Amino acid sequence: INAELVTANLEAFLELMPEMGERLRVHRPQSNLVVNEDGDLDVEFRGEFLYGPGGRKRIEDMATRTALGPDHRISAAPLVDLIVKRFLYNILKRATDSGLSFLQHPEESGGFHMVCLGLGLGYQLPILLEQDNPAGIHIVEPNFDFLYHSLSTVDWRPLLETRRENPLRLNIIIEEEPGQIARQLRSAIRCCCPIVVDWTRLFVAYNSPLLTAAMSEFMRDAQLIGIGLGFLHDEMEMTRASYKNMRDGRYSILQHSATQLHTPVFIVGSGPSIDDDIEVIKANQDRAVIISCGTASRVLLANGIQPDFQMLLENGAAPYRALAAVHEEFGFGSATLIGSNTVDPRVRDLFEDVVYYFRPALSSYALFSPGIEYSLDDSGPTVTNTGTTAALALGFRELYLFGVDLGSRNPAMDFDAVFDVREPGNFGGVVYSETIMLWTRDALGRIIGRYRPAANAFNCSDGVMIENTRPLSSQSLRLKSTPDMKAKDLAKVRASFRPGGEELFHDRWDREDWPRSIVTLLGECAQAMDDHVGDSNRLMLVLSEMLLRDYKQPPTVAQFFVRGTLMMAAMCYDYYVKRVTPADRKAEFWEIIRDEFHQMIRVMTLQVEWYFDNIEAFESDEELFDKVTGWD
Ligand SMILES: [Cl-]
Ligand SMILES: [Cl-]
Repeated sequence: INAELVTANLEAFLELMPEMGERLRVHRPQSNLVVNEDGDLDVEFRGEFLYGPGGRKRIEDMATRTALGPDHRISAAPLVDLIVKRFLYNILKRATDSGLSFLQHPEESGGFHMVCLGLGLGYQLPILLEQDNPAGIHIVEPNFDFLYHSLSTVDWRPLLETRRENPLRLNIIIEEEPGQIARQLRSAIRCCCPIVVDWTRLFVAYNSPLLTAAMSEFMRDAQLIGIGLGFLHDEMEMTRASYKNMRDGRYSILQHSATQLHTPVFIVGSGPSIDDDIEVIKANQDRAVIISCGTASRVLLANGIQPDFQMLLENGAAPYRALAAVHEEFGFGSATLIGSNTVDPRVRDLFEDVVYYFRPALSSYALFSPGIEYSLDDSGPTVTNTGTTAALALGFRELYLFGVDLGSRNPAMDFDAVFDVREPGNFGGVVYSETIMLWTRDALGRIIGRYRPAANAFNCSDGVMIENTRPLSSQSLRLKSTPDMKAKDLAKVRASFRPGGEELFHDRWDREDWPRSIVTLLGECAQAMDDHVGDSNRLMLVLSEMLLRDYKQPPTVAQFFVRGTLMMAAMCYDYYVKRVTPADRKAEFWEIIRDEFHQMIRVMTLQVEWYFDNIEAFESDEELFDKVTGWD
């Protein structure tokens, strides 16, 4: 049926979405494409019809009727760093001063992304496309037969043609599991253009509990997809920390070990259940490696327990000041510090010896990492993750967790926030835990899982149950190790630390003119705004291509420096331009956006040049932060 259209569509898939095309070419559907009484094409299977009589008209009327209502749209309000704050404040102030105001919801159809939960035979598509003209089109269709039969009914070539320059603009997701649908949708938005989800059209093609739930999930998920890009000033701090950490002096670099060490390791967090296990840790410290995670050092040292390693994840003066207070009160003895390359440079002074690992997904990683083998996965979100992943990377396999509680044992309102969720406890029952602690818990289980079955992890903490660990009362702990074995295994660890000289610093730093790259990138974004002011989707496509595109090659230092700030600015103006009234004065607001976007890029340009000129001279993170903050 419609053989010319079928052939023409099959050709387009084979050309522009080949794997899907190949699958369509050999597919033998179980369902039947039939002409119903209304003369519309329909899908029959065991006497059941997808559309049934008047089904086409119903679905088409829904697409027509839902062009403007907020119920069938993502509505993400815009609240961010100081630069975007200034930008946003200015565009709004200039607009309101000029007599413009902002509707709660847009009065226009539009939005960058369109999400179809279900395709069916695609009767809705022509209408939705004409209304919104989306740049990103994401179709979820659990039943491959429907896509196959849609070759008879949809004009697929103009859709597939959008993949020519950028294949991420059209995604067809053939999945039946809610979990997979959710992951793929998130990934489709995230990879195409995560930041402008505002006013995304949502449409369910046919009735399905699966499709309905996926839409609800996506609506909750949509706001979070474009989060997490680092802001200019934080990237300045990360790179300054790393610069200072590697410039001078003795330090070493962490390296993954191919072989296993048999000395057990005790990973110690700051959970209060530690007081039950202090004596056991003390009685065994001679034959186990003690990894102290952040503030855990206080309780170990006050009880005469010497950490072998002290872990630090966080950047910033506050984590440093906490560590310094512990050093001042007890001293750190012979402990080696294992920290992220972005920890406060003054942390070095507190320790005889310092080893760095390279924390990924930051400007400091791209600029200073000598390679993937010197970084850690799942080193976050907290320092307990850092110690666990560091231990596994170094070769330790028998692990004991202490003070890794990540919650407290179970001991008509006005202020009604929920502070805690009930979770199964390591020693059974229930413990109350917060969201940050569950992420920490999940990262621990996940890293430990990647080293099983060689990894054997015991949790002696009276807190939450952690996957891939076995509960163990510290009274039942019996080790097979000796002090000699421990000394042997520390010698192996120590021998694996690659020393860091100035050679490494210069190799990394001198290979590119950093401020020049950044200023060049900024110039290209300014120019993009001038060339595409007024054309939301094209402008966003152009900025995304310049700033994101993480898959093809890793992000450059320049991209890490500016993408978070510029994309958040884009998110802000994109939200307000769709809502500006009077509608016939929209171009005036576009001019405001263009001009302020330039002023923002100018301020960023000057900050970058000033920052690189003085990167060495800043006495601390707080000096740097105070000065960019006070930028007049
Ligand atoms: Cl081995
Ligand atoms: Cl309980």
